[PDB]
Amino acid sequence: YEHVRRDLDPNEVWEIVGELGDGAFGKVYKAKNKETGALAAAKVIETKSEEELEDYIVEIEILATCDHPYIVKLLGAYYHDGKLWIMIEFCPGGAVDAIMLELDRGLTEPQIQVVCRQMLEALNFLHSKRIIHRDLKAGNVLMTLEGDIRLADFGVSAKNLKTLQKRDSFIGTPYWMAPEVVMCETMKDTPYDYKADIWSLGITLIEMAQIEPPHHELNPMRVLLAIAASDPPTLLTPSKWSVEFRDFLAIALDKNPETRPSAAQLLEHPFVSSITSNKALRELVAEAKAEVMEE
Amino acid sequence: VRRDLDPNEVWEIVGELKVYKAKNKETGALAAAKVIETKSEEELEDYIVEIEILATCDHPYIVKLLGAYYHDGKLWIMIEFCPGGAVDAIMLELDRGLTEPQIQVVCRQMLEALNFLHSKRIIHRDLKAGNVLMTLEGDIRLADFGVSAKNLKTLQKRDSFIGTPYWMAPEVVMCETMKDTPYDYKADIWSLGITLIEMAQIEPPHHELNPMRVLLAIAASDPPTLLTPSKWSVEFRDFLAIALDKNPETRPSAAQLLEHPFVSSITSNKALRELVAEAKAEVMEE
Ligand SMILES: O=C(Nc1ccc(Oc2ccc3[nH]c(NC(=O)c4ccco4)nc3c2)cc1)Nc1cc(C(F)(F)F)ccc1F
Ligand SMILES: O=C(Nc1ccc(Oc2ccc3[nH]c(NC(=O)c4ccco4)nc3c2)cc1)Nc1cc(C(F)(F)F)ccc1F
Repeated sequence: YEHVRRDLDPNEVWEIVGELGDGAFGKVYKAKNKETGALAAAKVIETKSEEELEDYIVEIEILATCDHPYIVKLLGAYYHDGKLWIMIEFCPGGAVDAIMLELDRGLTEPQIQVVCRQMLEALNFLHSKRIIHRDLKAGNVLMTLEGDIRLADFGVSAKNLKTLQKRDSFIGTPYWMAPEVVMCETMKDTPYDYKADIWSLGITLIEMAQIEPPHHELNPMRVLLAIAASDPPTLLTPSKWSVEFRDFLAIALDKNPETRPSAAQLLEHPFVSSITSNKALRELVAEAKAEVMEE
Repeated sequence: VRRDLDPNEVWEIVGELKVYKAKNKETGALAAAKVIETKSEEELEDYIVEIEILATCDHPYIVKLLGAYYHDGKLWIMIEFCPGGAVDAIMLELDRGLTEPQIQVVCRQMLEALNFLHSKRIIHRDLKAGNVLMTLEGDIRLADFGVSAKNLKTLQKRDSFIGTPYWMAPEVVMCETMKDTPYDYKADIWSLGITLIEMAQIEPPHHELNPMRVLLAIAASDPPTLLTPSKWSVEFRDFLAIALDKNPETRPSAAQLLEHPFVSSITSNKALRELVAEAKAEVMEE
C-alpha cells in the first residue's frame, strides 16, 4: 500500500458525475475535480479485506511504473470507507472503437499510422520493463484532444494482473516433460512473452481499417479454431491501402512468434518510421468531438 | 495448520530423509516431517497450499497427510512414513529395472491416483520414479517432492487465459485457451509413459543428454520406445505408444487408459510386495 493513501477522503477532491463506457468489466466513473473542474476516471472497487486489496493494488503498481507518454496516466489512489479508488486522467477524445461507431467509419491510413507508431512506442516501453499487455484492441486505445493515444488495459482480471508483470517458468523435470509443456512453457519468462502483443497490434490495425477484427462473424469460441487453422489475415481491399501498410501487416501477423519482429524493430518499418506528427489523428478526434457537440 | 501446539511435544526427530524422519512420542508411529522455515505470515500462506492439496488427496495411492503445525516460524507438514522408499532407489539398489508384472502394478496404481487427482482438478506435473513411494504391502504412495511455493497454486488450479479471442496470437490460442480445462491433465499422461520406460530401463529416454539439451530433443524427436522391444509384451508397447502421443488432444486420459489390457486385469499387488522385500534385503548387504 505504498501508492495508496488511507488518510485522504477522495470525496473531498472528486465528484462523481457519471459512468464511463458500458461497464462490461466493472464500474468506471466519470469524476469532476470539485475545485478545478478537471476530469478523471475513477475505478472504484469494494474489497473490505487487506488480502483482496493486495491483488487489486497490483494494477496501481503497474500504472505507477508505466509513466510513458502513450500509457494512461495514474493520478493517484485512495483506500477509504472500504473502497479502493484508482484515479486516471480523463482522455477527452474517447476510445478508438467508440470513435468509429460515432463516425460510422474506420480510420484512414494516416490516422492508423499515428496509432500504430504510438502503440509501438508504448509496447517498446512496456516490453523493456518486462510488462506485457495481452489484450490490445481498439477499445483499449484512448485518445486526447491533441491526437495522442493513451493505452489502457480495461479488461484483464485482477487475478491475472501479476502475470502481466512476470511469467512463471516451466514446471517439471526435463526428461519427463510432455511436448506441449516444453512448447508452451520453456520460453516463458523470456522476451518470447512479448511477441503476442505484436500480433494483436496487427489485428488492431485491421480492426481500425475495417471497424471489426478478422473472423468477427464467428462466436468467441469458434474464432479460436479459425485463428489456429487460417493463414494470417490480410486487408480486405488491398488496393485501398499502401504497400507499406500491407507489408507491415504481413510481417507483424507472423504465426511463428520466433520470427515475428519486436516493437523496436517495427519502429524502423517504413509504415511508421517517418511518422513524426499526430495531426491526422488529431483531426479524427476533432471530427468526433464536433459530432458530439450536436448531441 | 495448527498454531497452538509445539510439534516437538508430539514428534521426536530420529533422522533425516529438509525432511526429517519423526517418531510419534505417544504411539511410536513413523512419519516424515517436512519443516519449512518461513520468514513471515504471508510466507506461511504460500506453503499452506501444499497442505490444502494433501488434505483433499485422501486416496489410497497418494501420500497420507497426518497433520500440520506452524510454530516458532516453521511450518511442519507430517506425512505417513513409506517404509519401501521410492522406486528409483529400488532400481539403484538392485541394479536393474522392474519386471513387466511389477510395472503393471505401478502403472495400474498410478493411473488410479492420477484419475483421482484429475477428478479434483489437481495436476502433478513432475511424475517420475523418484516420486513413487512404496509401502511394505506393495502399494504406491504418489508424492510430489520438488514443488515450489509459487507452483503449488498452479497444481491446484490454472488461471483462465488472458485476452480477447479475435485479437489473440496463434501461440496464445495454442498454449493458453485450453488452460483451466481437462486439457491440463494430459501432460501427466505423457510423464506417466516416460516413468514406465524409466522403470523398465532404470533411466528415462535421452538420459545421456544434459537437462536443458533434452528439452530440444523432446521437441525434435518422435515419441520414445522401449530399447529391446521383444522383452516386453505387445500390450505394454501398445500402452506406451498410446500414452506417448505428442498431441495432448489425441492422448488418452487416465480413466481411458485404465481400460487398456496392460492394466485392466491387474487384481493383486503381489509383484510389488515381492520387489519391496527384495530391495530391502539388498540394502542389508550394502
Ligand atoms: O489501463 C488500466 N486501467 C484503467 C482503468 C480505468 C480506465 O478508465 C478510463 C480512463 C480514462 C478514460 N477516458 C475516457 N473517455 C471517455 O470515455 C470519453 C467519451 C467521450 C470523450 O471521452 N474514458 C476513460 C476510462 C482506464 C484504464 N490498467 C492497466 C493498464 C496496463 C497498461 F499500461 F499496460 F496499459 C496494464 C495493466 C493494467 F491493469
Ligand atoms: O507429496 C507432497 N509432499 C511430500 C512432502 C514430504 C514427503 O516426504 C516423505 C514422506 C514419506 C516418506 N517415506 C520415505 N521413506 C524413505 O525415505 C525410506 C528409506 C528406506 C525406506 O524408506 N521417505 C519419505 C519422504 C513426501 C511428500 N506434496 C504434493 C503432492 C501432490 C500429489 F498428491 F499430487 F502427489 C501434489 C502437490 C504436492 F505438493
